[PDB]
Parts: sequence; C-alpha cells; structure tokens
Amino acid sequence: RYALQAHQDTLRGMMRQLEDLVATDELTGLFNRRHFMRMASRALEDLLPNRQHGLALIDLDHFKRINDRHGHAAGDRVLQTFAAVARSCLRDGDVLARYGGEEFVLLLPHADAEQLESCCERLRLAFQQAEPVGVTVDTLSLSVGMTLLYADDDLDEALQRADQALYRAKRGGRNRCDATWE
Amino acid sequence: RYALQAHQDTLRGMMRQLEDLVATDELTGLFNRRHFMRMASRALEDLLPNRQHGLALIDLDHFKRINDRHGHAAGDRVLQTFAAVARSCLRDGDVLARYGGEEFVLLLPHADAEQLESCCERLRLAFQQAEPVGVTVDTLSLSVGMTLLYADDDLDEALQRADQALYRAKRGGRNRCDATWE
Amino acid sequence: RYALQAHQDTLRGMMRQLEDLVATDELTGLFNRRHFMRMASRALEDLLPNRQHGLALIDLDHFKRINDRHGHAAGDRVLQTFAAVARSCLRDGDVLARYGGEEFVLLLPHADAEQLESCCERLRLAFQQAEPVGVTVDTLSLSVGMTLLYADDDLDEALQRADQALYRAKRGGRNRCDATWE
Amino acid sequence: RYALQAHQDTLRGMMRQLEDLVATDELTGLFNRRHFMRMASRALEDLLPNRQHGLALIDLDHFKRINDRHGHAAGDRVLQTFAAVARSCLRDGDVLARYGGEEFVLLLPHADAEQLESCCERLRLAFQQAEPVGVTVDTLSLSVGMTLLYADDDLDEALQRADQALYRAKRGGRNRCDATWE
Amino acid sequence: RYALQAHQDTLRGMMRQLEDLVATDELTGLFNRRHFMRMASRALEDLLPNRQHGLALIDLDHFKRINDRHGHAAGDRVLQTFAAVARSCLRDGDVLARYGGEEFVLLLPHADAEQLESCCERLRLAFQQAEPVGVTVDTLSLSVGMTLLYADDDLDEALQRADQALYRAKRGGRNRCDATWE
Amino acid sequence: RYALQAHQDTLRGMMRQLEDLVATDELTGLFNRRHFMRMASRALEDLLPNRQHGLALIDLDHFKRINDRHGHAAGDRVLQTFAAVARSCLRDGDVLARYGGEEFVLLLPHADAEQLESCCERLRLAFQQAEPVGVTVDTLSLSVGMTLLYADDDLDEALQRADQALYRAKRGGRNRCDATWE
Repeated sequence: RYALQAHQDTLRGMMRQLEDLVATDELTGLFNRRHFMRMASRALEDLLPNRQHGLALIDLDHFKRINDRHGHAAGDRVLQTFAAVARSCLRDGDVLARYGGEEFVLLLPHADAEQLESCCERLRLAFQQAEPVGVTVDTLSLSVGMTLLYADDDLDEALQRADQALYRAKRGGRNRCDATWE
Repeated sequence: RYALQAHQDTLRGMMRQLEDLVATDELTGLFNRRHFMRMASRALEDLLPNRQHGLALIDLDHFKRINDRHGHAAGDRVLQTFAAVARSCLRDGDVLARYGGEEFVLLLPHADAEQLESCCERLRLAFQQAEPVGVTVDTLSLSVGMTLLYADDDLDEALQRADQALYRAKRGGRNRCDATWE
Repeated sequence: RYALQAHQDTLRGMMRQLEDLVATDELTGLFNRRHFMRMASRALEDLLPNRQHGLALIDLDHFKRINDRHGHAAGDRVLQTFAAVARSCLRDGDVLARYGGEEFVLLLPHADAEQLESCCERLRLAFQQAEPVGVTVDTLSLSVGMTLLYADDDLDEALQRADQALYRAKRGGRNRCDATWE
Repeated sequence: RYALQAHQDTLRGMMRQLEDLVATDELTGLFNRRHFMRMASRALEDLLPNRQHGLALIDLDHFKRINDRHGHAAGDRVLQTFAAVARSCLRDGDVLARYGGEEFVLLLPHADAEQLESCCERLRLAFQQAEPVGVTVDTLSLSVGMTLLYADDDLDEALQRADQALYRAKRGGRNRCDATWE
Repeated sequence: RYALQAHQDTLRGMMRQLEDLVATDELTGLFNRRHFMRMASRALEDLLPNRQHGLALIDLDHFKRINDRHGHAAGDRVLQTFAAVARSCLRDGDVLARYGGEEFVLLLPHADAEQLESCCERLRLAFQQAEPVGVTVDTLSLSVGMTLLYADDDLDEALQRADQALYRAKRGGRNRCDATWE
Repeated sequence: RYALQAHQDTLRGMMRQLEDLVATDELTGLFNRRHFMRMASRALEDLLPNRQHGLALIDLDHFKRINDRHGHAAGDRVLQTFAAVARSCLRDGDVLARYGGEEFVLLLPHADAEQLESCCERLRLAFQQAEPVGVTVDTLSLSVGMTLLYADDDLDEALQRADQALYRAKRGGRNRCDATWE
C-alpha cells in the first residue's frame, strides 16, 4: 500500500516531466508560460555582473473586443498573426513566448535599454500595419511594458515592474511603449 | 505548424500510457475503474464459447448519510472497511475494483450464477457484521446487483444489466442482492 | 491472468509511442510515411472552410532498373540525390516525406493548384539535371501525380486521387506531371 | 543526420528495454525465454563455491500430435494445464519459465541432485493424472532432462547437457526422467 | 539556447524518477533506505490524531567482527538470514527496509508500544536461534532500538529517538531491545 | 528474486539511455564528447570505399594561463567565443563537438585533405581576430591537429593521429595547424 502510493507518486512525477517537454503552445507556435519561466531563470544566472537582458510584457489592445464582433476563430488568427509578425521582427536567439490568453513576453540576450526600447517600437508598429489574412479587422494595436534584467534579479519582481510599465501603457491610451527603470 | 503538434501529441500519448500504469485506487488499495474496464475487456475476449463469468455491482447503503453525520473522514474509513472485509471473503484470483464514489464491482472467473449468488451473500453478510476502527456506525450494509458475463456479450450492456439488478435491490429495501438473467 | 496482460499491453503501447518518435527515414533524412500520415491528418483538420492544401505523389522513374544495373548501393545514392535536390527547391515549411521504396510525397500549405504545378515542375526538372556522386547514371527522371487537399476531404481519398494522376503520368511516358481536380 | 541516427538509435534502445520489462508469456503466465536467460545468469553468479542449483528441460510428449486431432485451441489449453499443474507442484521461490513453443525450463535454488530428481517425478506424474478442462485428451505425458548448476558454470553449456539428458529421455520411450552428471 | 538548458534538466529530472523505481536492496530483497524514507512520510501523513505507528532500528551484533573471522561473503550471508528470519516473523503488511550496512528499520502500522516490543522480542530471539547456511557461524544476535511514530511527528526526529535507544541497547550489553517514549 | 535483480538492471539500462539523450555541452551549446563518439562511429560506417572524412582536434592556446590572469568565468567566456566564431565559419552540416576542457574536435563530411586544411586555417584565423565580450582579453589563438578518416579505419586510431598532429603544432609554436597523413 504505502509501497503502492510511493510507486504511483513516482509515475505521476514522470508525467510531470513529460508535461515539461510539452514546451510550446501549438496555436501560436511560441513557447508557453511555464517553459518561459524555466528558461528565464536559466538565463538570469548566466548573466555576468554589470550585464543586462531585455524583458517586456506585450498585451494586445482590446483583444476581447475582437472576439465578440468577429467570433473566436478570428481572434485566434489575430494571435497567430502576432506570432508571425513577431517572428519576423525578432533576431535569432531572442526569446518570445506566450504569456497568457491575451499576452506575450520577451527576452533579449545582452540587450541595452535603448535596444530594448527600439525592438518594442518595431514590433508594435509592425502590428499596426499587420494584415491577418482571412479576417477583416478594423484596428490592430498592442501596448508594451518594459524593464531590464540585471544580475541577482528576482524574476517575480522583474515581471512585476514590466507589468507596471505595461498597465501604465494601457492607461496611456494603448499602442504605448512604456518602461520601468529605463 | 504540424511536426510540433504531432510530436507533442505523442508526448501526451505517453502521459496517458503512464496513466494506465497508475492502476490502483490509493484510498482502498483496490484497482480503479479504468483498470477494471481494461481487465474485463480481456476477460470477455478470453471467454471460450458457451462459457461465462460472474459480474456484480456492489453499492454501499446510505453512504452519503455517513459522510454527513460522521464527516468525510469516516466515509473513507467505511470504504477501507469494506475493502478489508471483501479481501477476506474472496478467493485468490477474483477481480474486485472501485467503480464509483461508493460503488465497487466484482468479477468472478468461471463462476456459476449459483457461485456468484453465494459469493455475494457471504460478502453482504460479512459487511453487515464489520466495525470500522475509530468510527461508531449506526450500522453497515451494502446492496448488490448481479449478472453473468457471457461470451459475445457487450461489456457495457452486461454492466447495464447488473445496474438494473442493483436498482431493484436498492428498491427492495436494501441489504439484499438482486439478479438479471440469473 | 488479466492484470498481467493489461500491464504488458500498456508496455507495448509505450513501445509504439516511442515508435512515433522515430519520425524520420535515416537513408534520406526525410520524415517517414507514418509520420507524414500523422502530420497530414492535422493539416486536414486545421483547414479553414473553402481553403486548400497542395498534395503530390512523387515517383522515381525506372528506379528498380538502377538497382539491377548499378547495385542496391547506387539505388540508395539516387534517393539521397533526390532528397538533396528537393530540399533546394522547396520553400521553408513545406512537407516532404518518403512514402515507399521509391515514392515520396509532398504537401504544400495553402498552395494553389497553379502554385503546386509550378513547384512540381521545378522539382521535376531539378531532378533531371542532377548527378549523384560516385555513380554514373544513364539519366534521372521522376514522375508526379498531383491534387488538392480540401477541407472536409478524406485523406485516404485525396491520396487515392494523386495516385490516379501519378498512374497517368507514368502512362504518358514518364518525366511529366499529371493532376486530378486541377 | 548522424545526429538523427544517433538519436533514433537511442530510442530504439529504449524500446529494447521496454521489451525486457515484458517478461512473461501471457498464455501460460510463466516467464518467457529471454527473462529466464537473464534470471539464470543472475542466479549462477550468486552461488557460493561448492554450491549447486537444479536445472531441467521439460518437453511435452507428442504435443504436435495433440494439435492436429484436437485443433490448436486445445493444445494451448494443454499448455495452460501444464503451467497450472507445475505451479501447484512447485515450492515458493522456484523458477519456472516457458522455454519454447512446446518446452519449459526449471531452476531450483540450492537443490540437491536427489531433490532435483524428486521434483521432476512429482511434476511428470502430476501431468499424467492431469485433467485439462474442456478438452478430452487421450494421453498426457512429459519427459525431463536434468543436470545441475555449479559455480563458474557456463549457461549455454549447462543447457546443452540437460537437453542431452532430455533427448535421451525422449528416445527412452517418453514419460522419462533422465539426468546428466547426476 | 537557455531552452536547451531547460530541456536537459527535464531529462535529468527523469533519471532521478527512474532511480526512485529501484526500490529494493538487491542483496537482501528488502526495500532500500530511500524507498523506505518515502513510504514512511506517507504513513506519517495518513496517521489519524491520537493514533500511531511502530518504529524500530535493528542493528546486527558484532557484524564487523563476523566479516573479519569468516569473510565478506559470510557476513553477506548473515544479512540474508536476517531477512529470511524476519520475513517469517512479520505479520503481512509490516514494513521492513534495509537502512544501512548492517542496520534495518521496521515500521509497524497502527502498532502499540506493547505490540512493537513483542515483535522485536520475537524477532530478537528468532534471529538468535537462526542458522544461515554456508557459513557455519558460531552465534548470532542483534540489538533493537524502538519508539512510536505519532501524528505531528518529525520522521527524522522519530529516527533519532530510535537511534538513541539502539545505542543504549548496544551499551547495555547487546542482544536486547531498549526504547524511547516506549 | 533473481527476477528482481533482472528488473532493476533494466531500469538501470533505461537511465543510461536517458543519459545518451543529454547530447550537448551546456556551456558552449555544442555536442558533448560522448554524443560525438556515437555520431562518428556512424559516419565511419556510412563511408564508401576509397572515400573519407575530415577530422581535426582543436586546442585553444594558453587557456590555463587565461584562467589565472582573468579568472575562471573569463576563460569560460573565451570558450563561448570559440563556438560562436566556429559556427560562423562552418558550412552547414559540419560536426563540431566539445572534446575536453579546452579542446574541440571537428568532423568534416566527405572532405578533402585540402578542404580540411582550408577550414582549419579559416577557423584558426577567425578565432585570432575574435573579441569575446566582458572580458577584455589581450590575445587569442588555437592550434589544430588534423587527419583523414578513411573507411576500414579505427576511430580511436584516427583520433591518435589527430592528437599527435596537435602536439607537433603546440611544439612548433602554436597558432598553427599540423597534420598526419595530410
């Protein structure tokens, strides 16, 4: 019995492992939230002292609104459109992942606060001119919350400040790129 | 993208295989419903022509009441009580399994309708006699619905027939055993 | 005894999952038939209404003869030749796979009947031009049979239709491309 | 490529492992040939010097003959009958396995050549009085080839001499227990 | 990538899991120390308030001296004997694990101080009376330190209690059983 | 049982397998030494008669001294730089593995003596010109020992050739490439 329970606890734990190999969201072909969590930790510890990484939270403006008028299948093709447009804007080695139903998250290896600032505009503007095929959408905009990733940073804290920057960008009228501590 | 969805689908297929290894219900120490379903299927097929298996559905009486008066922990004890009791009654090589919240299911290889009825009464009276440690019980009874698994049966159908007999045994005033096609 | 057969059956289910991870054909470096079947199924389902995929069946001409004159090792080279060539022609994101001893199969996401016919000729002429290292070839050609995967198609049926076109292209005197429903 | 091949060679090797966990023949519920091979090695090395094990090859006399007259389903129920009868004759900790379509093999921990000799008669005679249910069989007999398992023995050699004893028992009229080096 | 980092940590996660499946000491056939640790967290948790388990630490007496006088293998044989013997003495469902080189550990489910003491005595004597074979050994004995595993208890603390109790019994002359909180 | 012995050896078999999936050096992102060994048996086998592969052993120059003067992390950074650099220089489909603490190994598929030498020179110079970032480092260089991997060759012998050639280049003054049978 106790033997069976220990045994089955082992198997469940294997299942958990298997579930970590499922590292990507099929819809958008980006990495999922949990795999990002695990990747970013790994990245933060590799950082030399006095070095930084780029980190941004990306939210699609009025996404929930698109679902009602255009139905759900449309709103998903919007999400796939962001993935496509982002894949095209981003350089190799940069980390993009799907952070929530409506949100994405970014990490840029060894990136300056100006490099940071630059990429987010490029992305954001590219979503404005974005043309999701087979869906006739009136408006397309995203807002960004940025910050940086210093050595000995705490991730839950690091994510809180980019979100702050993002929420402030959401009140700033949307289609806004806002930063925290540069 | 399709290779990814295919690959992660395999991943999930492996998770399900592992699931099928988690074959027992930890509270009782009995095989779970899913594992019973898989066993019974292969006992149905391995049936020689014009031969049979016994198959009863056991339900504990007023069990929900016990949970209400004595709390969910006593409910659990009662089930470990039944599990303990049943193992004293059954011959080595019988199949007994948890089937629902308070339902169990039995399968007796090559057992006459007489043999089955004999087994179930002995089980039924054994339960009635038992006392669970650390829980004072108004009293304990169970009902059973019985039937025979024939070669070329449908297992879902066979099962439907014992549930019919279990329904009548409940209706008859509980603590009894009814049958269908013997 | 049934628990054993159930348990070992799971075991064999795991062996088959692992099988589905062995997704490529080592000689060519292309995806194998089984993996193609699993990919195409999910490309069929992911098809929006009134949209299509291209789908051709490629067969190399007089291949068996090459094995007879030049020996089974040259036969293999010719296939690595075709595999190399094809990868030069195809856009990133096409699906190409080994389908038989000498048969290959192609799938072009969102590709017009025009687009498909254009791709296949370019492939066809590219093969004709090629020379495999260390093997002197009388000459090289391939035939192809093409069709369109529609939403609500049957994949077996779709496939049956390209094999019909491939049959005619062989009949037409080889080194050509026939189609069915465009 | 080479990377893919190394990778897929890894997976095939896992499959091989999985295949070693499938350690038992379902029909007779005994261990299969390969698991016996692996078990006996393990047992031979554990042996103290000047210590022995029992080893016997068991063949059912005229088994192929039963298949013709009584059809295959009968001959299998004979095999299951031997497994049953053997399970009953044998003590706990003794190793019985299915060695071939018609043959079985035995190992007895720390067994004397007289203990050896004794068990094989008990088994053999018990198969004479054996009554395979649902099959009307005229005759039931097996022959045995025995030997022993000394320290630093070679298994392929150890199995050759018990077979010799067995083949000699097959010519000795069948229903014969013959030994090699006691 | 850092992705790569993550994916290999997962595989490493898996090996550890697979390691937890190797649950038993190969020399004796008992559960090993790690598997016991996990089985015993799980009993400690499943413990009703005002109820408890039996815990004992069993150390064989003058084992080191046995190795010197009779040789490493003879020592190993003595270990076997203790397992054999204990298997005889133990009610079904008692947990016996190898805890170290010459020390064991026993959990008794729902056992009384009085019940624990009776078991260790029956065990202490039985081992005294034993004769391993090979191996003639002049005399054997063990000493036992006991305690009770209550709810809200620390399992490592529980073991400290048992350890200390085992020390007093070694100090008190061996072939005895001391205890702590009974 | 001995059965138990067998079953845990199988699990042990599995861990080893899982270990072969950890194929890449986490610091550099290159294949590790074991994965290379396996990739290279497989190329050696797939080699047509009178045909061959390129083999080189790359050792960074005065690495130990770098660690002492700039610190362990700086050394580690230099290793990264070499990977980055080599990735740029290498045709797609070249095999580069980390072979040791400061040494690499390169297989070139179907490469000429002349082709190998050209690659190592382009590599030797490129690394000379490089600037890791962090990290200011006064100067970098490596030395290269080369040979050809023929059919019917021993891969360990091939490596001996390369090793020796690497020694002559260290001895000859470093920042060079010696060779053995070209």
